[PDB]
Amino acid sequence: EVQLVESGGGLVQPGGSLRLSCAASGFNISSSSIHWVRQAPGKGLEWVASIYSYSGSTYYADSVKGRFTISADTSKNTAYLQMNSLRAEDTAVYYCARHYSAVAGLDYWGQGTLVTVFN
Amino acid sequence: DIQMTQSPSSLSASVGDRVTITCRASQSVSSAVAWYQQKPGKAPKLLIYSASSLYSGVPSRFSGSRSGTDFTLTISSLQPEDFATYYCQQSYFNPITFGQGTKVEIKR
Amino acid sequence: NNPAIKRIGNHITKSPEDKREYRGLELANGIKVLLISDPTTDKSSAALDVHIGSLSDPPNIAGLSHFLEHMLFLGTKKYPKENEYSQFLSEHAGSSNAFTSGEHTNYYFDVSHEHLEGALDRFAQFFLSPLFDESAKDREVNAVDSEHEKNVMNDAWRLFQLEKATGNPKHPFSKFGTGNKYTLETRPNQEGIDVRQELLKFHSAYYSSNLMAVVVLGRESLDDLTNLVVKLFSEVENKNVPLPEFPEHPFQEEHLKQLYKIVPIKDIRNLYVTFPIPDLQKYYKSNPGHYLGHLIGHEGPGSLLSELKSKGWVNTLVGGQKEGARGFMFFIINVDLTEEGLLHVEDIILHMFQYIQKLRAEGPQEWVFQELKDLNAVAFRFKDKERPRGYTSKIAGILHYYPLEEVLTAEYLLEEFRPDLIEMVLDKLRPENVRVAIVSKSFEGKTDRTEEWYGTQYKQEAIPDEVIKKWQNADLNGKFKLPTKNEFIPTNFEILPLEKEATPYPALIKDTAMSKLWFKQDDKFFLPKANLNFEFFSPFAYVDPLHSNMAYLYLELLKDSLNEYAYAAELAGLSYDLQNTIYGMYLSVKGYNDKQPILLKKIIEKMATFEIDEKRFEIIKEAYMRSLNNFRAEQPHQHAMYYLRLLMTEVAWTKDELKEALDDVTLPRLKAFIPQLLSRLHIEALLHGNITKQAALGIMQMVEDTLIEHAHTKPLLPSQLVRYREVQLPDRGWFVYQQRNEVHNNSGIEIYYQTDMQSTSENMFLELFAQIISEPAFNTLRTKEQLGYIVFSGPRRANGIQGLRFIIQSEKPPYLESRVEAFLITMEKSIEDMTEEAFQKHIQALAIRRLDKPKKLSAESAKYWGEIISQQYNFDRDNTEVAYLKTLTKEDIIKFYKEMLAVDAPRRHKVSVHVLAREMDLSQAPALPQPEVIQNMTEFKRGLPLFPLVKPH
Repeated sequence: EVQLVESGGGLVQPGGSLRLSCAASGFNISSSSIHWVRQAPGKGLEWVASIYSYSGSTYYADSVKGRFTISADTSKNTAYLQMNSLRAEDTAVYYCARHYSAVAGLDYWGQGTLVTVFN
Repeated sequence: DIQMTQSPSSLSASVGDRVTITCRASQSVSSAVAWYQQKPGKAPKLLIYSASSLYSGVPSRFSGSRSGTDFTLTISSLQPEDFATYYCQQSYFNPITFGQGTKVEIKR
Repeated sequence: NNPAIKRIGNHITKSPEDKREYRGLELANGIKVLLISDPTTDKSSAALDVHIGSLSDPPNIAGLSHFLEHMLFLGTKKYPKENEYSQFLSEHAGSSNAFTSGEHTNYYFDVSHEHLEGALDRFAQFFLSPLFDESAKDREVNAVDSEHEKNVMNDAWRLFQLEKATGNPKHPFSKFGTGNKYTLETRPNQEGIDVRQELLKFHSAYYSSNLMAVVVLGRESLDDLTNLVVKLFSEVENKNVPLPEFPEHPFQEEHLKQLYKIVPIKDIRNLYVTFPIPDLQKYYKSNPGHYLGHLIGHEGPGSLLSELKSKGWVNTLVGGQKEGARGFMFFIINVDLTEEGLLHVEDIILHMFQYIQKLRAEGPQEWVFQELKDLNAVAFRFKDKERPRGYTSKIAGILHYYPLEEVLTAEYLLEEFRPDLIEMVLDKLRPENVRVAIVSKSFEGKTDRTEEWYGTQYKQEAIPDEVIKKWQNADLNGKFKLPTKNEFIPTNFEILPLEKEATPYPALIKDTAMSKLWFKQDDKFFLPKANLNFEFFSPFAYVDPLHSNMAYLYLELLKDSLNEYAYAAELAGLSYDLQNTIYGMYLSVKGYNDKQPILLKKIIEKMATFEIDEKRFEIIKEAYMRSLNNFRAEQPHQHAMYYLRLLMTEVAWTKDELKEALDDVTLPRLKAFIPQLLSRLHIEALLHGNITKQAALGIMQMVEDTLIEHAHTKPLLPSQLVRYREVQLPDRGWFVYQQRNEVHNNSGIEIYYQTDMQSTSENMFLELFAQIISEPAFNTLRTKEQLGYIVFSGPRRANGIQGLRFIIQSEKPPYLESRVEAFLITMEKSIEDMTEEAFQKHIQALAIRRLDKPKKLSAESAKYWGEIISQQYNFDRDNTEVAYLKTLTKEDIIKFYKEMLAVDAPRRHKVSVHVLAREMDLSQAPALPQPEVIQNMTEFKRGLPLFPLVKPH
């Protein structure tokens, strides 16, 4: 039973703060890399960031570097992504996925929570 | 850092038609490319890893290839459970980037 | 032929500059022996290296061979007095020490020029019949525990032992080497184990002649030394002990692909990468380890590190062959981590393998190997004259691993180019064979394991197959290129003729408002290299804590801009050092003189035309910030010496003061600091080596003219060249300054007995008295009473003011004060009862130390330089002060003691620094007065005078 569950998504105002959580079930997160992938309604896929739960914590994209802080807790077997300085650009469906045992992976994805940035 | 382009923006094929979608890289990327299928609404599903290795639990009509900087996903026979939005990936310790997307639209 | 001698190899491969004569020989019992006859040495020295180390320690008694080496100094059956070995060396201007490595127990000593035979007789008895007194076993075990307690909180030793714990648990590599009081007396008597008999079980089963190597250095002839060694060491018991090998590797697959997250004591961020490799000491002729270590640890253009600077991940990188034992080795690639480099570990290691495959792609480069063959043969031919004590210890160690005829060319010369052996090591450097370790305080609270010996909390997690497989496809990176031709390789080794007007001491040849040049051409060593020391003065280098920080950050950024350029010169034996002082900047350029001005010019040019990179400023300021806070973790005896220097100096800024003012160091302010610092300078320099008088003046004009045409440097006024004074203490005053140590459980103390200003009378009063209590202070305070490991008693010269100091690091409260005073009374009765024969035995001992000739060029330059920084310029101080030393009477010293140092002395100036631990507030001691507790340093220096400065000649 290898699944990933996103949480914490909802409504935010510009400059607000959200912290998402990707609950892993059926494997320890230090076993592979966790990635966050967002999708704005009407656009394709966009890579948010990644966390290597064992060490080498943070690999972010140039479009969010400095505004987003990604972390994880091996004891909880759960990865987080705190979102700071939210723009109207970041309103999207945020997926969370496990990377495969290869160079190009992301085999197991999740439900994906919605982050809306508006009044 | 390195960006991914698309071969078509959308296409129209029939049941039994062969589908070939191509992404092309900016720099040399040795394999390290993945193809995804996302049916509208739900999460994407992995199709090809390592730019050629067929993922387990994926129908065998899917096959990925690599020729330098070009990556071609060939569906030998399209089917009613094979029409969706198709994206490609890039995997390197650089920022992962995607393609614009390929929306394979069936025609009966 | 002598049947006590197996073979004699008379022809030892020698350096053509080495005027010392050698003779190697193997005794019939197996002890490899090399004899060194230097008819001019002032200190004879010998050393023995047993090939049995702490790896052979009994599993139930951790650290027995190390405990053994401490117990051999405490008596043999023919010299039963507990300090006879230590005291005989003290009375004849000698020292001794030893260590316990993994496969060696190496003993060594120096002695007087003329007293070799007496000391070597006592030294040889260690291996024939040691007493192992149980009254000495019950005490010196506490000195071994204090050796561990001082290293418990040291991060270098904590990582050293954490590597041991991760291997195969029952491999001897995981053994504890040092060993504390637990493993030596608390556990063995708890389980009914006779430790003293186990010492004999180990000494009488491992200390065999076939595992020993002896080196002896002295003025006696080779034949007189040969007869001197066979009479003492041929009767060492041979036992045919097999050579302990460990062919099985300590890291099996269970331990590969593993990462270890470690919590350090200090705020450090390091990344250790380890590759297990086979034993390579058999291929020393080719040495494939230093070939790959030379290229990976390369720092020049296109190198591995130079690219990690561009991305702001690493600050330092060392990589290459790392010794392990017989049968296994390691290949390390260790790096510093920036705040951002700790978060991108995987890309760092990927870029590592992106370099390794560039070495695999282009294959082995024979031109690099032959360049190493050229560089080493030159560095060996012009090898500096070694000190006798360290020379014999080093040779006795390598005497096991090489034939007698090549013990000198072993570490230096390479002969065969073996691309097959390079490919072998390079093939075993894949991610499938890697071990990673991350040291960072960001992991504290996330550690699930605790190492038993040091308490270092760490966590073990395996590397994901995603990461390994990504590392397996390490594609060739463009920014990696092989190092170009090292053009700093010196071509001209011509020894310039000695001038008829040359001087035996540095001569002031230039005195301007800008500079003052000290010059002496080398007339002793005659080697094609030279020492160029410069002491730039500027008051704005230490005005306020802000400027002194920028004085450092400027010079620290300056070396970062030169690491690419300077690394090529460093490999050519052309090093440079640059650092901020309390008076300005200190530049020292030593090494071959051929291409020396080229390096000195680019240092001065970029010194005046420096442009700060904003990226590398913030990185270094971050590291400089952690460097100031990482001082709380220093050992208490260093906190004792630190606070005393701040007390007895006119002005000094604390670590905390520099740290608080570092938040105000902005890039624009640092950019405007450089023209202000480089505004007015005064250049006091020393150019000592293979240079002419015209070149020395020409070299100085290069520094003057380069600063004038690029920094518009203005000559500084002489009234601004004020060096700091020392606080003058009151008569009969006892001040105590105490402060806590946040990390260590021991106490530190420095008791300073300030005598008077420096003068040939006051100087030789103390150096002769410090010589007399030199041995008794070490014996009474450490070996007899077992206060601690760190027991030091010597003179302290600072800013022209001197005195007698006691530095002790113990687990006992600063009781330490009472004991030191009680020990002085033991000396006062000792000097009155001291015979006239035994008195000048110390006078001739001190005279040997002072008149000891500097044996290498860099040692004479520092001795001249000491007189120059001290502003005394007493270059014949050795010959001058010894002439007065011999004129002293024993009645003269007692009047000196009773007036200046006694507890009831009328001129006692006593100040004590007490570095307390975190929870501490039959020789009888004298009555001590109630001291005045120093509360504020600034208020303390405000109410006291300041001693004058020594008048120059």
